Amino acid sequence: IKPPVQLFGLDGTYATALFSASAKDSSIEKTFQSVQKLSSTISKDAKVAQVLSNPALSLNSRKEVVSVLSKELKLEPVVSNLLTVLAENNRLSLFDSIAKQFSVLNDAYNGVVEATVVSAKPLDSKILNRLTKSITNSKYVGPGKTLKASKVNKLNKVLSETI
Amino acid sequence: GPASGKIRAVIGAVVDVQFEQGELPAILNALTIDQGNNQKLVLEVAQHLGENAVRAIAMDGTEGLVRGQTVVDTGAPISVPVGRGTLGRIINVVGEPIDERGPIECKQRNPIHADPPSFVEQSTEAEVLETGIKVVDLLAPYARGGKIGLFGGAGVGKTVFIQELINNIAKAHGGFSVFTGVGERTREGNDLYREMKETGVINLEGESKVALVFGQMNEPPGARARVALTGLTIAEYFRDEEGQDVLLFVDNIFRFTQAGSEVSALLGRIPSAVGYQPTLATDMGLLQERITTTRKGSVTSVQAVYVPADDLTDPAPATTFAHLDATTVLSRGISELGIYPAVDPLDSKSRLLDVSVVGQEHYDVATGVQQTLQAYKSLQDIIAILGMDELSEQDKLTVERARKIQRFLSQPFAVAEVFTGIEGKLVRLKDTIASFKAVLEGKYDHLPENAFYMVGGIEDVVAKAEKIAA
Amino acid sequence: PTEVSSILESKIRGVSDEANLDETGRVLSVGDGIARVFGLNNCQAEELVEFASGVKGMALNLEPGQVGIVLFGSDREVKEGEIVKRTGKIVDVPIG
Amino acid sequence: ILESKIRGVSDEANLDETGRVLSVGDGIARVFGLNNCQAEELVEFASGVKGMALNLEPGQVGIVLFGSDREVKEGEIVKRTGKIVDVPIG
Amino acid sequence: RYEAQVRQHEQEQLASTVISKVQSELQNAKFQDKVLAQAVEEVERLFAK
Ligand SMILES: Nc1ncnc2c1ncn2[C@@H]1O[C@H](COP(=O)(O)OP(=O)(O)O)[C@@H](O)[C@H]1O
Ligand SMILES: [Mg+2]
Repeated sequence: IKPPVQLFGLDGTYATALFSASAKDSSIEKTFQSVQKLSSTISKDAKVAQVLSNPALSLNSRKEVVSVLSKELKLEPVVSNLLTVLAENNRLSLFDSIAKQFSVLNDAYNGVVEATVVSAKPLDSKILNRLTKSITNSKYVGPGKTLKASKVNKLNKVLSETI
Repeated sequence: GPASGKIRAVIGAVVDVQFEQGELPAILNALTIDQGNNQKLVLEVAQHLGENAVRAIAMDGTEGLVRGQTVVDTGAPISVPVGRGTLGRIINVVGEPIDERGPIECKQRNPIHADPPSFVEQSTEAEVLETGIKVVDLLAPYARGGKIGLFGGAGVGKTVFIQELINNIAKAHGGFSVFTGVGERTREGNDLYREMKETGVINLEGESKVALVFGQMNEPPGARARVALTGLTIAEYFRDEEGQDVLLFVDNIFRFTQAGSEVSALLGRIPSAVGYQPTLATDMGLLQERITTTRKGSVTSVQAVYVPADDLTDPAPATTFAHLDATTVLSRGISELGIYPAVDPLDSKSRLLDVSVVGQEHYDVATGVQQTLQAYKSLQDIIAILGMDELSEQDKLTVERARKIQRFLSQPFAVAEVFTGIEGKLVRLKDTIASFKAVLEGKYDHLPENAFYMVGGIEDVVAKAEKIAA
Repeated sequence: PTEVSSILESKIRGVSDEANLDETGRVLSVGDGIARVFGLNNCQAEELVEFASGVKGMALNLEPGQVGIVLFGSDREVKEGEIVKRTGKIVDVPIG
Repeated sequence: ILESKIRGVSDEANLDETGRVLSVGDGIARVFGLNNCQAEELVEFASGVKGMALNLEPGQVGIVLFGSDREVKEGEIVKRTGKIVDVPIG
Repeated sequence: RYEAQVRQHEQEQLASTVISKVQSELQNAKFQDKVLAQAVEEVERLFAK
C-alpha cells in the first residue's frame, strides 16, 4: 500500500517503507511515541551520538548497541527492526529525517496542513478543505491576532510603475 | 542587535554562513567576522544554499577560522569612500586607506554594487582624443569618454602603454583621475605613486586629482574580483553628482574575470570554456556598462586586457572586445623585431576611424597605409622561402615602402627612456597625417629604413638620415 | 492640461481588489540567476513566475520536489523562503 | 541519562581537538570530527604522517596528507597541532 | 522639453509626498483599517463557496 504523499523518493522512502507493515492490526499509534524516544535519547545526551556517528565500529557492534538501548526504553514491537536496517546500510547519521517523515503520514491522511497568514492555521480533521477553512478563519481572526503589510506594499508598487 | 550568523563550512575563499534566525542576509551583503587584529574580516554574500544557510565569499585570507565563528551582518554591501577626499590616497577593496595617512574624511559612502545607466540616460559622442603616438593618431583613434582596450600578451607592452598615455593626457585633462589597479604587481604600485607625486598629480600637502586603489595579485581571490567595483564607484560619483570628465585607468582588466573563475568551482557552478565560469558575459557586462558616458558627465575608460598565453580567442579576451570603442592589440611577434611599441595595424580598430570625424585627408592616409601593410604580410610565404628577388616590379616597391612605414609609427615614449636611451617624442595629429602621406607618394623613397625607426614626424626623419650619412 | 497629475491618480485608484487566492510557492535556493522554487504543482512549463520582491521568473526545469526557475532580472532581492506566485500564462510579449 | 552507561562502547572520544579517519585515498584523508580545528591547520596522524586540513564542511574535514597513502587507514586517530602550516626560520 | 520636465518633476514630487502621508496614517493605529480588513476577507470567501 502506497499513500499519495510522494515525500521525495530515495531519502524520504525510509519512513514510508515501514509504514506499510505498521498499518496492520492497528500498529500506527504506538509507532509515534516510540520514534520520539530514539531521537531524544541521542541528541540531548552526549553519549551514544559520538560513538555512532563515526565511521568505525562494525556490523555486529552497531546491532548490539541498538538492541541494548531498546530493552530498557520503549521498544518491543516493530520498533527494533527500524534501527537494524540503518546500522548495516550506514544510515544512522540521519536519524532525524526518518522520524520526521513518519509523523507527516498521520497528519495528512487524518488532518489538514498548509498555512494561511501570520503563524500556523488550525489543521482540522473533518473532510473537505473548503468547509473547514471558512469556519476556522472567522474564529481565529477575532481571538488573538496581534498583527506584528501585504496590501500596503502592492499599492506603492503600482504608483511607481506609472510615474 | 544586528543579524548574527555561524560559520558552517570553509573551503578557501568560500565560507558558508548559517544564520540561526529567519532573517537571512541578501546577495552581495558585506559580512563582518571578528578575529583579533583591529580589522575584522570582510565577506561578500554570493548565493544561498537553503536551510538557513548562505554561501559567502571572503575578501581576505580565511586561514584561522574555525567551525562556529560569529559572523555579523552589516545590512548592506561593501561601501567605499567617494568624493574629493579619495584623491591622492591609496584605498583598498573595502574602502580602507592603505597609505598610512589617517582615515578618509568623506561625507558620503556609496556601495560598490550598483546598477549601470539606462537607455534614456546614455549620451553618445564622436570627439577624438589626441594621445601623441603616431600609430594611435592615424590607425585606431581613441574616443573621448569611451572605453579603450589595450590587449596584449606577457612582455609585449601593456603596462608601458598605459603609463605613457597617463603622462600626456591625464596631466592636462582638467578632471579627476581614477587609477584602480587589479591584479598588478607589488613593485608596480609603489613606483606609480612615487612618480605621480613628483610631477604634480598626487599632492599629499596640497590638491590632488587622481584616485589610487590598491589590489595586487598578492591578495586572495575575493579582493581581486572586488577591486574593480571599488575603483569604479569613486569615478561614477564625480561624473553624476559633480559632472566631471573622469578618467578610469584599470591595469589590468583581465584580472577581474580570472579571479572569479577560481572561486566559481567552490560555489556549485559548473565550469565553462577553458575552465571558466558560466556567467562570464553577465559578470563582465554589469561592470563595463557602468563605466560609460552619461548625460551628467563623461568617463574615459583606459583599461588594459591580458591575452592568455598569447591567444585572442580565449573566453576572457574575446568577450571584452564588444564593450570597447577603441582596441589596441599588442602582438608578440612585432615586439621582438624592434617596434616600440608593438602596435599591430592589422588588428587594432576603432569606431572613430571615419571621414566624418577625422576628415577626408586623414581617412585617405589611414586606408593607404593599411593597404600597403596587408599586401606585404600576405606575400610573406614567398619572401621567406624563395626570397625578395622573386617579386615583380610593382611588388618590389610596395615591400620597401611597407618596411619604412612600420618603423615610422613606433615612437619612443617618455616613460621608456631608460630602456631605449632616446628622448620622448610626442607627435601631434596634424604632423602625423602629413608625414605618412609624403612617404607614400614617393618623396622619401631615397632615404634608408633605419632613419625612420624610433623617431617622430617628418622633421625627425630628415635629420636622422643626414647624420648617419656623414 | 489643467492639473495633469490629478488624472493619473484617479485612474490608478481602484485596481487591487481580487488578489486573495493563494497561487504561490516558496523559494528554497536562489543564486546566479537560477532560483529553485519548492512547490507550485499547478505551474506549467515555460510559465511566467512573479516573485514577492517584484522580479519576474520563468520556470524552465520542473522536478518532483523542486522547480528550477530562471529570474529575468537581479537576484539581489530574492532570498530563501520568498513567495513565488504564478501568473498562469506562458512567456508572452506585446505585439501590434 | 540512563542510556549513557547502558551502551558500553567507550563513550569518551574527545572530538574537540582530535578526529577519526573515515576515508583515505588520492593523497587525501577525510577526517570525521575536529570541530575546533581552524582552516589550513597542521594535523598529525597515528603513524606520524603530517596533514593539512584544507576544506572543513559539516561533519567532515578534508585533510591533505603530506606523505604516502600507506601511513593512513580507515578508523585511525588523527590529532590536531593547534597551529597553521608553519616552518622553522632564523 | 523644459515644460515636460517641469510637469514630470511636479508629478514625482506630489507622488512622493502622497506616499509619505499614507505610510504615516497607517502607523497611527487606524481603527477603521483593522475593521475593514476582517470584513473584506469574509465577503471574498463566501462568493467562492
Ligand atoms: N617603448 C618601448 N621601448 C622599449 N621597450 C619597451 C617599450 N615599451 C615596453 N617595453 C618593454 O616591454 C616590457 C614589458 O614588461 P611588463 O610590463 O612586465 O610586461 P607586460 O607589458 O606584458 O605587462 C618591459 O620590460 C620593457 O622593457
Ligand atoms: Mg603590466
